[PDB]
This record gives sequence, C-alpha cells and structure tokens, in this order.
Amino acid sequence: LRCALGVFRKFSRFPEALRLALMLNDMELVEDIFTSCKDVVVQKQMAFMLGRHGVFLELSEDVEEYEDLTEIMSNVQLNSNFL
Amino acid sequence: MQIFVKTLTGKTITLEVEPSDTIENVKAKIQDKEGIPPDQQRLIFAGKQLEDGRTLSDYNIQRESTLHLVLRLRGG
Amino acid sequence: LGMILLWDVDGGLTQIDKYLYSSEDYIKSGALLACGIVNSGVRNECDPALALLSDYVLHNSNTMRLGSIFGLGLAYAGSNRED
Repeated sequence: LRCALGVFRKFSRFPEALRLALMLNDMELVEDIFTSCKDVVVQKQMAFMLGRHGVFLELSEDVEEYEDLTEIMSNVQLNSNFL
Repeated sequence: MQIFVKTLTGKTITLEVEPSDTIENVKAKIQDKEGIPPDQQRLIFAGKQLEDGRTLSDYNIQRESTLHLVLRLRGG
Repeated sequence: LGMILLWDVDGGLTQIDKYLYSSEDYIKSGALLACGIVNSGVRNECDPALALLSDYVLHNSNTMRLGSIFGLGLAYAGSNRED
C-alpha cells in the first residue's frame, strides 16, 4: 500500500533514528512507480509536517519525476495560493 | 565598480565591472573566474530575470548590489 | 502587512517598499520583519543574506538591531541551513 509511508513514519523519524525515516525517504525514492502515489507522498514533505528535504531530489533523472521537487516546493504552494 | 554575485551555495562572488556593461560580458567574466559557459548561467537581481541584451544601468544595477546565481539544470 | 500578503513570493517585496522608505527605526524594522512573514514556506531565493542581512548590519540602536533576526528565523524555520 506503501503510500502512508512519509506521514506515518514521521511517527518514526524522531524517537528511533532521524536517519531511519531518511532511510525511508530513501525507500520513497526506491519505489518509483510511477508518478501518482509518487506525487502525493512527497506533497507533505514541504509544508505539511516538515521541510528541509529540497536537496535530495536533484539526481540524474531531472526530467519530471525529479523535477517534482520544485513543484513540491512552491508550485503546489502556489496551488495553495490558488486556494 | 564592484558588484556582488551571490550563489545558492552560500558563496559570494565579486566582480569589477562598469555600469554600462552588458550582462553577457559579466557572464564572460564569471566564465573567466570559473569556466562555466554563460548558457549554463542564470542571474537574478531582486527577483528579476536579467537579459544579456541590456546593460547594468537598464536594471539600475549599481556599486556592490547583490545578484543571485542559479545554474541551468537539465537531466537525461 | 506581512499577514495581508501571506504565503507569497510574487509581490510581497513590492508592497513593502511603497511604505518602507520613511527613514524610521520603527516603520522599516516592522516592514522588514514582515518580509520574513511573506516568504514563510517559500524558502526560495528571496533573502538568504540579501535584505534582512542588510537590515541587520545597520545596527547601533533600536529595532534595526532587533526586528531583522526575527523575520529570517521565521522564514527559514523549516530550513536546517547551517550557514
């Protein structure tokens, strides 16, 4: 089901290990199929429970799936302005 | 005159230019210091995009004002 | 005025400057503190060391010394930038 990872291992980020959910931030970047659940998990990574993630999505596939980060950053925030 | 070119890498670049100089000459100076060609270079002044066809005076760029440096980022 | 244009990057710096230029310790340091309110959550290139650092280096006195560090710690609260 794999889409309740980021919001419900913010449960698991602080007490166990800060790298553990960062290893699950890696597990986000592993299950790259395809865009839809990929988009929605990382929606919350910007302005919903934390930020400080905008250095981990400038990898070698900067086309649209690793150009989500800019759209994660301020364009869906502009959609929250479009609210 | 001196100006400031601030990167997004926390690094500030100083260049000696003249107020009538074009933007592409400044990017050529950036290439002289760094080796990055100007097509891979983007410059932002107070949230405004700079065009190589105009001068520093056209954007009212004066002594030791702060620029922004973002790089061309293409993948695949 | 920072609450008035909230979650913004497009025109928040433009609305401050029409009431910024008064040569006052109290009007500017409230208006430049409002600049950290507008970009709160954008964390793009607005002023990592551009405007509120130019506010802070004015200091020998009242809220120029004070009202410049509150805005950046607000706008970059979601940051973990060490610099």
